[PDB]
Amino acid sequence: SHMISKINGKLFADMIIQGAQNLSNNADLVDSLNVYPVPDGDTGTNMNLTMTSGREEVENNLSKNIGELGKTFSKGLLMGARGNSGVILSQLFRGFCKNIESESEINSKLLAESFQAGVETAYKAVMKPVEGTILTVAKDAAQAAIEKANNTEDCIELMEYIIVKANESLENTPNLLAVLKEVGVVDSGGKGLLCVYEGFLKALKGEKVEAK
Ligand SMILES: Nc1ncnc2c1ncn2[C@@H]1O[C@H](COP(=O)(O)OP(=O)(O)O)[C@@H](O)[C@H]1O
Ligand SMILES: [Mg+2]
Ligand SMILES: [Mg+2]
Repeated sequence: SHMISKINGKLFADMIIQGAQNLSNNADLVDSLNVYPVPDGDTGTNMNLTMTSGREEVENNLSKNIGELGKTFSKGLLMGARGNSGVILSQLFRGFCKNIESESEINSKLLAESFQAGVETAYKAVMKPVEGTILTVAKDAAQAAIEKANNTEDCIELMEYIIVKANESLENTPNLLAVLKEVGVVDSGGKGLLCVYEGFLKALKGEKVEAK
């Protein structure tokens, strides 16, 4: 009754919009977690402003064609990327959207492959990648996506599993990055990414994030 076998451009737009709203609602929390590389209190603000730049382009130029919608989202992120986290987020989504540029809709396997493509783009963009960060969480989420999509057609079930595994990775970040364990926090960039992913899931279920 509620399975998602294909994601068109409007469903992707909904994922973007609900992910952006969920991040906005949690931006102050994500800011306060920020300790790496400097505790300058801005991860949530940076990611929120970057995501908002993408969301605004999407809201003004919707399409049934997921590839075209992805081009619109990607351009918005890339012209408004703020801070280390916003730049990395924009590169994750640049690679994700490039992977689907020629599609009108995608299935669960192409969704998983697009997460992986985003990870590859983001790691290549960062000259000195550090583990325990948004890169680690994205990498572990994408590996989970590939494994699960191999026998899961339903994108809701797939995204639920991605979130379980992304949360496990996020909770493991202090075991990779010393300052996180010393201060007693998880990685702020990774937390912001989880906020986006949890909005993706709401949209796949046809639900909306309540605006704080
Ligand atoms: N070298 C790096 N490798 C991977 N992720 C990084 C790196 N540097 C920063 N990050 C990510 O960026 C987050 C901090 O984002 P942000 O506060 O926007 O950065 P800044 O304020 O230093 O520009 C970190 O929690 C981490 O997820
Ligand atoms: Mg900063
Ligand atoms: Mg910061």
